[PDB]
Amino acid sequence: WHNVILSNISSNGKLLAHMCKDVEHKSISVVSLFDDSVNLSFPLGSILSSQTQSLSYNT
Amino acid sequence: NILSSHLEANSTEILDDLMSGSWTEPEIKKFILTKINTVDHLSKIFLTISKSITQNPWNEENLLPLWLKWLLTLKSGELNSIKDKHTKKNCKHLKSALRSSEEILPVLLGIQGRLEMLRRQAKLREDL
Amino acid sequence: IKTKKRKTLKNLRKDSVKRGKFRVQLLSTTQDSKTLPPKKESSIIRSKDRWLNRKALNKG
Amino acid sequence: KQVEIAERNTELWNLIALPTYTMEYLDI
Amino acid sequence: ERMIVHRCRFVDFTPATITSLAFSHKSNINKLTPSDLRLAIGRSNGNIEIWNPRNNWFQEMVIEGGKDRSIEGLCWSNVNGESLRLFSIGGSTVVTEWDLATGLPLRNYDCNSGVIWSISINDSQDKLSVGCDNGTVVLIDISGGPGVLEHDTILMRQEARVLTLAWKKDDFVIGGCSDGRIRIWSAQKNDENMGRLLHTMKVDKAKKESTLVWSVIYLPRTDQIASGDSTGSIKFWDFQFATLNQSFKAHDADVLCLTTDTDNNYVFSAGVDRKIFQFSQNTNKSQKNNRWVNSSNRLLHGNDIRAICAYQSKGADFLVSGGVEKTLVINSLTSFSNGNYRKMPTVEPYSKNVLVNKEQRLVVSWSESTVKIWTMGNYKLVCKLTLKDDQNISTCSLSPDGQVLVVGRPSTTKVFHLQPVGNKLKVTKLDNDLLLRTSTKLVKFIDNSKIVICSCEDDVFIVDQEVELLEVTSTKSSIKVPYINRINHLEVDQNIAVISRGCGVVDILDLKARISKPLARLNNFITAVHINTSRKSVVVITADNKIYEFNMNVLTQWSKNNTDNLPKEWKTLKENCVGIFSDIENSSRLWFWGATWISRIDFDVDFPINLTITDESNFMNDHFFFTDKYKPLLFVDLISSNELAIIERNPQKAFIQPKLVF
Amino acid sequence: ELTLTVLQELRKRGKVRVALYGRDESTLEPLLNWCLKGIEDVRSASIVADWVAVVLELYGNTLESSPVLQELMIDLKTKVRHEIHKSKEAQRIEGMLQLLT
Amino acid sequence: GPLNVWVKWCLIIHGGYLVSIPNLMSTLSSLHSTLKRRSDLLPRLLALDARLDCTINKFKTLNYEAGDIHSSEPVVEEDEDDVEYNEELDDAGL
RNA sequence: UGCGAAAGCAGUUGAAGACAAGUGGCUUGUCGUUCGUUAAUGGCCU
Repeated sequence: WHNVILSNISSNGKLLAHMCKDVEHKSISVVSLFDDSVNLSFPLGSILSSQTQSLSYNT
Repeated sequence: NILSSHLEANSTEILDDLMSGSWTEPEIKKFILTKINTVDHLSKIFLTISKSITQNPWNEENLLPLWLKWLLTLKSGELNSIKDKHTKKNCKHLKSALRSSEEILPVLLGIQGRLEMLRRQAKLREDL
Repeated sequence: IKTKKRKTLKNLRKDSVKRGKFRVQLLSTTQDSKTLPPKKESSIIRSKDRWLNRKALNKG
Repeated sequence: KQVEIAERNTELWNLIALPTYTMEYLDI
Repeated sequence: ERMIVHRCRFVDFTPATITSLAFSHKSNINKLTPSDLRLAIGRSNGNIEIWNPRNNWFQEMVIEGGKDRSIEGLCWSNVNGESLRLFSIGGSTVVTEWDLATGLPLRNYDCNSGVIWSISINDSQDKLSVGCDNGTVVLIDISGGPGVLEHDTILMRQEARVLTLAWKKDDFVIGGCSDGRIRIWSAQKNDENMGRLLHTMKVDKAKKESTLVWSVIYLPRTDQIASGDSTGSIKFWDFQFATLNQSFKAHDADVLCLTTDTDNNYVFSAGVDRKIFQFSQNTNKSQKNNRWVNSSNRLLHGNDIRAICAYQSKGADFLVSGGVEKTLVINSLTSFSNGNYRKMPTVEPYSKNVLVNKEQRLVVSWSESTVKIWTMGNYKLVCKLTLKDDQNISTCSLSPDGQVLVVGRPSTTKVFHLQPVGNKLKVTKLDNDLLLRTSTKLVKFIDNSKIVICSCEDDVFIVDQEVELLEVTSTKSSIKVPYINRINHLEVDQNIAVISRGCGVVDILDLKARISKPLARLNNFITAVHINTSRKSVVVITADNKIYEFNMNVLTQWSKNNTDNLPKEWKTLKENCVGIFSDIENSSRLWFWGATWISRIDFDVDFPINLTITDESNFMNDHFFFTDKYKPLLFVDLISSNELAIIERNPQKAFIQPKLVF
Repeated sequence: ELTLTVLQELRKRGKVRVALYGRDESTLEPLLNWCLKGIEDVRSASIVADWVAVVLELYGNTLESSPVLQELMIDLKTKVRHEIHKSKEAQRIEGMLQLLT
Repeated sequence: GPLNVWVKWCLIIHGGYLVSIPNLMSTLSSLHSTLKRRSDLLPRLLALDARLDCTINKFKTLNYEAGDIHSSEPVVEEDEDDVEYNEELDDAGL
């Protein structure tokens, strides 16, 4: 994963999520590591609200 | 009258120290407030009175300090916003020129107590 | 005339006076009964809005 | 007069809606 | 001179709280928006507005009620192939069914038990539940035709008043009561247990006060009942087994109204703590586990929410909500938390309550059953008429020269001579029993003596007698929404009038020959009409915010380039222009206004080039100047060649949900 | 001492301004009417000083509008005038027995 | 106020006895502590009356720019004879 | 930021690059970019 901002691994250690910064903004990708059970990714603008884009950077 | 003469002189371009002198000539409290109420902008009256009260923080004339306290009462929504490059060090050196009186008001009140004690026991022991 | 204007207004407006043992009610008009729905029962409307403005919800 | 000057200086140290009907104008 | 502007805030015409929202057609996501969809808004002073959500919510008609009249619930009924029918309860023992043409009650069915607290309509809309104060649930047979209502069956009684009703289907009827319980009756005819209450459920009571179940809906995709009560808790109950699945502790005070979408993936809910909560079940795991989650929560209203409803179609998916603060709020259904919202103005005066006369510089204004008159000078209230022989008011007009006022409601009208006696007026009734018997919508004063009267039963008299008026082709939308072919507007000065009905028909009339010469020539609902004596023109503006003008004895070249050279303010306008007049100093410039702006278009110039009902659904068929610095706007007019009259509005306890303090 | 300790807890803890934000004429008169009594005591007068200073900092327009707290500010002015005469004459007694050491 | 008239006279008259006493501050500690806590806060209420008096004469001079206007500004009215000519049922009556 | 005492005394506030919006440029604003300078109604357990 060629640019990582933030990362976390599940409690069983069976999958891990992280952030990307791949362009307009960052992105979020989850991947199972002990199997190719699941690996998905999406830009986090689809997570974020429509209110947050006209608000402060903390939002 | 002479307040209008001082107003016209201080409003034209020049003669600011002589303008404060002409303001000190008639020197009414009501006209002192009126000369602040009339004008719409100042030609750094705060700057020249800042340097005057900095060079004399101990003068017996109440004229320029009365003018400064009424200027700060009536126009301080705009003195903090007219200019902030030389005015910053202006208020800085004015504030440091004036803090010493706050430092030495207790010793002057102490000496006033001293002298009242001395003069009252001297009035007391007056040899019948 | 200031202390009885509402008295003479209501005593000329209202109907169904007494006559001894009896009471002579006016029947209403098809005009009003077909132009408007009847008035709200102020008992139940006061019950509902007094509930929604009870003291236990601190309005302000 | 020294305590008066000192009191005034120390004062300087510590010193450092709609009506119901208007009438206005707009562009022709 | 330059324009001197009288920004008046004297008129305190205030509407009342929205108590019931309803949509005429049900949702049907995968089909187009029908051309007959109307939202109905019953207020708390007793008037029922009917809005059309096409192109940013214009208001078609208003049905006013009078003194001490309110309206608590209202339901639509449209059997497929027959006209829309609108029933409504007030605070009384009757149901009131209204005919949409006249704007009057056509039926006051006294329900045979107690004071009605709630009303609901059967699915397939042949029966009507009224839930009453003495614990009764009364069924009213609706399917006999529009107007005729029969009593059917009083369901099995109880002690406490039933405050909300819902139907499962044609079969069962659910009712939340004021003892904290939720009963389930069977209204299935020809069963053994018809009318008896099958189940009773009890919500988690408040510790220190009584609990009332305020809102009950049925959710048909699952098999649940959603219920909001006065603790703020929202509970979901399995219908079979009649028992709770899950309870959420959502609001801080009562939950007055809650609703759902078509496929029951969302439940929206609101009450006196003025937040709207959204409970979602959209995940495949949520649908296969029957587990709602408390998804989101929005704070949009100012005081309360007393009514909430939802519409969802192919080009329309919005929930509509209103409360104690008098404004309406539109949000998106499937995009509630994410998307945007629109808070409507508290009044958009499609029917005016204020007009001025240039002589004596005076202005009349009528709220409910009183008129008031003041003059400019400052300003001075010269006279008023709190006529209490009246019960309801409607439109009003003054004579030019300011002599005679005429007030007029749909039951009668009355004409008053006025004489300025100095710092006061003297007002005297002048009797005319033809006026005292006629129904009036609009009176518009041909002369100082002659007026033209539009009756609520589509008659156009000329008094102080009869205009021939041709008939309109009755299509499916005209038989569905039964007021589309009714005269909305008429404007007149100097013996030449023009009327306007909302099918897109605007017909001139010479007052001499009293012949039509129709110029229908339109596509949708007509917002306003004004006649220009210069150019010999009529000026119509429709709901799409386009300005057409036509000549008299079709549209001019100024219209032909103006309509598609129209400014960006008009192209992004949200509030429809409800009033047009012409300038007084120039006979050719015209000056118009909506509820949040004031514009003026120039008669000759042309400028160069380079949350709605948005589908392919049809309409109801099958120097330039712009300002908005007087935006809470009620009425504007002119007095003389340089001054302007801008009369507007200006402003109650609410549930304190405090902003963060620092 | 209980009014003093809740004033001091709001002063140390958060914000005088937060505690004073949504006020108007009718809801400030308790504070200033207590500040009249608290300006006399030594133990309260620092807290009374900064609370009165903050409330005239952020309610200088209500000073103009309402006349029925103008008079409360004037009474507070004469109170601080009496107290400043007392705090000056105490310094004079302090000097006049500093002379006698 | 009233009692320190007594304490200034005790120092003036007995100015020899309590200068010949060996521990003045230790013997009349309570006077020293009382006057120290009375005169210690003098800069604070100096700043308080400066800030208070500034706003006080600020609104005083702004309201003295228009102090005569509120003496005849109230021209308010009530439900006048328009109400009598308004009551249409009472206009059919009287 | 430095020296200081708790007062105060001296110093300020550049550049690059990328992106976003508005009208390939131009303007404005940002930066989980670099170099230099001593410098979202969202509150506390039983």
